Amino acid sequence: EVETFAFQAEIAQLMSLIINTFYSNKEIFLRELISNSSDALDKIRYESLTDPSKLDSGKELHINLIPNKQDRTLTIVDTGIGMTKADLINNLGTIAKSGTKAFMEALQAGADISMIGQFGVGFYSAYLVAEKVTVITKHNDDEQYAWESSAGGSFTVRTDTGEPMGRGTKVILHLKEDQTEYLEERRIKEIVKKHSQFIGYPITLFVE
Ligand SMILES: O=C(c1ccc(O)c(Sc2ccc3c(c2)OCCO3)c1)N1Cc2ccccc2C1
Repeated sequence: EVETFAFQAEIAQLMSLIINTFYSNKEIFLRELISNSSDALDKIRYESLTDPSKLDSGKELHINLIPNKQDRTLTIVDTGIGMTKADLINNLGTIAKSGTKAFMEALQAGADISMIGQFGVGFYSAYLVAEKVTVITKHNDDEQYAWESSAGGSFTVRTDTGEPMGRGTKVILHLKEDQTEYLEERRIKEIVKKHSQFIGYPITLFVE
């Protein structure tokens, strides 16, 4: 059973700008997603201090980068706090409306797309390199969900019957055909070293 939702108008406009604007410095998507993982890991660690049972779904706190040339996917997996259905369906888009307008206005004022994370909407930089983004996520006391969007104004949510994750978030980037450099070991390593050097969790770059 698949539910289809419309993006808020401001978010659809943001995704169209990210897809249509000429901007060569696309590699910033990876820093934004690793930062979101790091924040998610921070939060489950923080909450586990007053409720240790929140780590019953997994004590290890890490980030995995997994390229797959055959599927043309780059997957970023973390064991952070995960997202609820409400996070996916309504609540994150609500928060993102304010930051989106501010980011739009800053871009008109001379800001650069690489500043997107200062407005809380860095996730959408995934569309610099991906034609479709699939997000698998598991929050404690909620189901495992698959969120998915190829832009165009809509996204889907379904309960996910794939491999159980325990807890956390998996962002699957289905790369555009001219963006396969982000499947190369040397390129991913260069980007992580340049932009994600001080992340406070082990980042493992898988190879094939
Ligand atoms: O679970 C996550 C997570 C982890 C790694 C990521 O790259 C992303 S990207 C992303 C962002 C927004 C979305 C979306 C994907 O999909 C559809 C709805 O809104 C999210 N949390 C949870 C959590 C709690 C506190 C602070 C920061 C965070 C982040």
